[PDB]
Amino acid sequence: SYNYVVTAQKPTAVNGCVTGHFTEDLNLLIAKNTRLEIYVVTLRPVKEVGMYGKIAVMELFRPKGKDLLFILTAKYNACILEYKSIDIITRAHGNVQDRGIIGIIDPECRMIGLRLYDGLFKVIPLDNKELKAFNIRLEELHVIDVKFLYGCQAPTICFVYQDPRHVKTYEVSLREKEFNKGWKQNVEAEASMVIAVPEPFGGAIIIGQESITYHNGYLAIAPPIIKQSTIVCHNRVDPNGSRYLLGDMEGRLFMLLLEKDGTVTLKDLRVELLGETSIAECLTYLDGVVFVGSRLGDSQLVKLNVYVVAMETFTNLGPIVDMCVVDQGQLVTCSGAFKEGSLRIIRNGIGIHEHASIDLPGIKGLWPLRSDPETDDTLVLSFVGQTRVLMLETELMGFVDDQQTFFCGNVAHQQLIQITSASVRLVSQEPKALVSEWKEPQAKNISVASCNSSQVVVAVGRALYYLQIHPQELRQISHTEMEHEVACLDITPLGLSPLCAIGLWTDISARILKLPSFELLHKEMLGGEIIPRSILMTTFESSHYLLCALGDGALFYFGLNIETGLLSDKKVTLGTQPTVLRTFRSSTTNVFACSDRPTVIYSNHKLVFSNVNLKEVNYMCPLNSDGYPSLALANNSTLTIGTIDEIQKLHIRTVPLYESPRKICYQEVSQCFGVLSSRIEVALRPSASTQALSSSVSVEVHNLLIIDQHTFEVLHAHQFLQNEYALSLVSCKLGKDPNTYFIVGTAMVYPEPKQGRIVVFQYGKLQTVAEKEVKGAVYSMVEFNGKLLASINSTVRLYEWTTEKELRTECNHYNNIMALYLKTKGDFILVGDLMRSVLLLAYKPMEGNFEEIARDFNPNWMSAVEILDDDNFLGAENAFNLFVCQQHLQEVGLFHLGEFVNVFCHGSLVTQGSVLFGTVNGMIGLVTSLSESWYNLLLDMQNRLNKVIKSVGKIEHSFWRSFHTETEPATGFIDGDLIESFLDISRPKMQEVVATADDLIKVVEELTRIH
Repeated sequence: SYNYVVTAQKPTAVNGCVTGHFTEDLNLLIAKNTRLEIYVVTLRPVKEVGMYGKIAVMELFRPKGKDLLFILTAKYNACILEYKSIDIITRAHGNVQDRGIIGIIDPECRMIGLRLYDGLFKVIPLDNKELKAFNIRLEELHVIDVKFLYGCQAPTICFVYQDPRHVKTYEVSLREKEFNKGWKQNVEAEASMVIAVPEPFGGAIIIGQESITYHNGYLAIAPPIIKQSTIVCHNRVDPNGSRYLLGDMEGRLFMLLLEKDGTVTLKDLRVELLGETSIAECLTYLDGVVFVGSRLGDSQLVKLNVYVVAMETFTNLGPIVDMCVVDQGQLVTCSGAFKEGSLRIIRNGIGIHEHASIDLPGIKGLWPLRSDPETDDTLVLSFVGQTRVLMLETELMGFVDDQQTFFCGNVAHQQLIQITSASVRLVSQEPKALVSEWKEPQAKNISVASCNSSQVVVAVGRALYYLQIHPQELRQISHTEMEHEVACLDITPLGLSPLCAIGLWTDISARILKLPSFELLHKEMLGGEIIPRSILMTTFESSHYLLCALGDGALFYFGLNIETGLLSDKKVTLGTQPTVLRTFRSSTTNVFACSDRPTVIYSNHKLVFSNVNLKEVNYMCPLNSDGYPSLALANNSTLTIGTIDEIQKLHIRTVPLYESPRKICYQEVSQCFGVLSSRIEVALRPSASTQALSSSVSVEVHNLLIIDQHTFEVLHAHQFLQNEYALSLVSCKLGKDPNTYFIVGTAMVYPEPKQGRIVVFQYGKLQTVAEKEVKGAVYSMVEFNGKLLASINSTVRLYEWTTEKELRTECNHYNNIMALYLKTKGDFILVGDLMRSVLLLAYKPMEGNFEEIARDFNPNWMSAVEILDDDNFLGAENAFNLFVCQQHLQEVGLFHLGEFVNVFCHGSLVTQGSVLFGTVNGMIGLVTSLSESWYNLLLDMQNRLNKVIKSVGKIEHSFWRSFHTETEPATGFIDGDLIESFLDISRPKMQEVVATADDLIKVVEELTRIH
């Protein structure tokens, strides 16, 4: 195995959210598996980090003498973190494994408690910088939930447990490393949630189905409101504990209100229906704003009024239950569940919604303009030795038309400016006339020009002049003579700039000069013999950069200090043609990189680059007209005006189904998708399967949806039989038959299945062409050399399709526990078992039977399988690991991925081969192959990167990537994510890794192009 794995889409499902004071600031922290996102509540993003672990626990807490952050991963890495140029420093770390997960922190910060295993409670006393823990044995072996109580002299836990449900308390003594007698209580049969109520109340609230109880050493309520659905999350609104939000498995939002000598006791409890949200994994009141963190659908900000109003939606692709690639190249996912169910159509790059196109060749520059003293109404265009003005063709008074314009626009004191190769022209507004004209003393040609609203700097060979724009006056402030010819200039004020950026011929430097002086603050030799073509100073977020494009397509960029002029730190290649850089706004600042590979540059806290979906753009400008409210773009022959999609790497389109999609397959001849779905009927709401144009027949109700490939309209829905679950889908032709079918495999499911069907359909409507009753669940189906291969419990069967439109068994394979997965290549079949890993079959065409070629004898609970090639078989299993196999299958590659894979398919949104995969967390990845020689180089690089990069938990990358079920170093796999991070680290760290730095940049740049 020489395989390489990389993230195409980071995980999007929310697994945890908390509020606190981590960075006076109110923070939202969010866990998305391997990512921790940190926001300031205004949500202003501040920092995202990747951990080398799956986040299991995430708790903020303030010891005596800002909140610190405790994290635990699913591999039991424990750390205490501090936010401190942003750093997350590790205050304490250690591994707390013993030879789901619940983590809780005492309110007086005396200790951390962990429920990792039945029958043990692990305590980390809070200086143990190594986070040494001890175990206490708990006699109650099945703990449902546990919390630390608030009003207590000794640290006291309160928990629900199940035995042949009860609430008990214990004191946790650090002297005795043991429990003490804590009040106790039998409680509701489905009590599943403990809430420690703060002072003045103290005590605990217990959430069941149908029941809510408070205890402090009766009181209970049983509101009919809450029995219809299970409450899955709760959140404290007031510090008092007087109000709590609660969320259900249907997205209903409740408030729970506590009615309050000289103490305060609980008088009563009330529950009130607030409204509907996405199905919440977590809830955090911000301030009446609530963050709804979702696993099964999109997350949200909602407003609570004096009842719920959604402010913002955040894309969650998870769970990705199935997907396919269709043309080019686009990914269509079965996404989410229940009322959140959807299709997502995922495409690389940024699109342009073109609103006007004009036949105009030779455009050599482009400027927007306001002729009326707030919207642009004019577009000025440049040509070789010429200028033309467009109204939104016209003529502007004051402007020349028989010289080339180098810059023009709106300037200080209600004026316009035009700079040409001959002079700088200042033009009044009311009316329009030449009010000032600057020329070089000997009337030599202006060669390069830059301009803001107040300042002008122009070059004349090696000479620079700094002008200021005054009421009816171009005032020459200063000048100088550069050492080489000036190549490019910028004076973007980061509205008066104390700085000039320049690029020179001959020495190929980028310089930062002071204004008015022209003192050098910084020189950078850029290397080579190609000149800088564009140069630009820019603010992204609240950070300042120099950007500098060469004539060959290379782009250098640097952090920049306004006060110092210092350039620090990176190269990237964007096209082969010279890049022209232009700023535009879309909310935020962005730079358009005009070339044969057009590109937006944006900001992470790190410059990102995303392909614009045009063939070529030579020049562009932003355009806020009344008619085109936008961008203007110019190639060799057209002037385009349009809108641009959101600035982001993946464009995602959502088709809501309002029920659960399960399988998808494309049918090219029909120009449609077939999609299996199920809805819960009690029908709860309208959903895709109840809203089709046509429908046919013949708790969970399953359907086959026919969905238009262009509009994504539900054209037809076929309902299955009562108690019939649809499990497998194929679109194919069979035998000599020229027709293309949707074929479905089912299971009749009664309170494993012993009955099922295979149904052949043809698509305005869906006719049933053939059925075949079978003696089990039809878990998997795949077309196989014009025959139908099917898995039915522990049987793998091959059917032929006869002249009389029936399926007829040809052969069977029996040596499985449960054949869940099937992939095919040529005459070879890859079988994934429920518990016995992977099996390689061969159809023997001359004998009409199967032959087992090889088997992997390691038990593996499979989630998905793929054939990488004739001799290499990929597996994903239930403990988040990938493996590759080659009469024994040898396990030659092993990798801890950290995600649960539901689907693999061959394809690309743009090494040998390309398999994308979809995940429970909505992460999308890619697996590809390498030569021994690329592997060896990149393994070595991985090892060097690991020695140089600081990991946030102080977790070892080798540990994190170790194959682990109920452990072994990763082998034959490159962590592509680690590799790509080489482009983000500092210049000296890059040099530290390298013992050229720029030669590895070219290697990693090539690797980023595969997705």
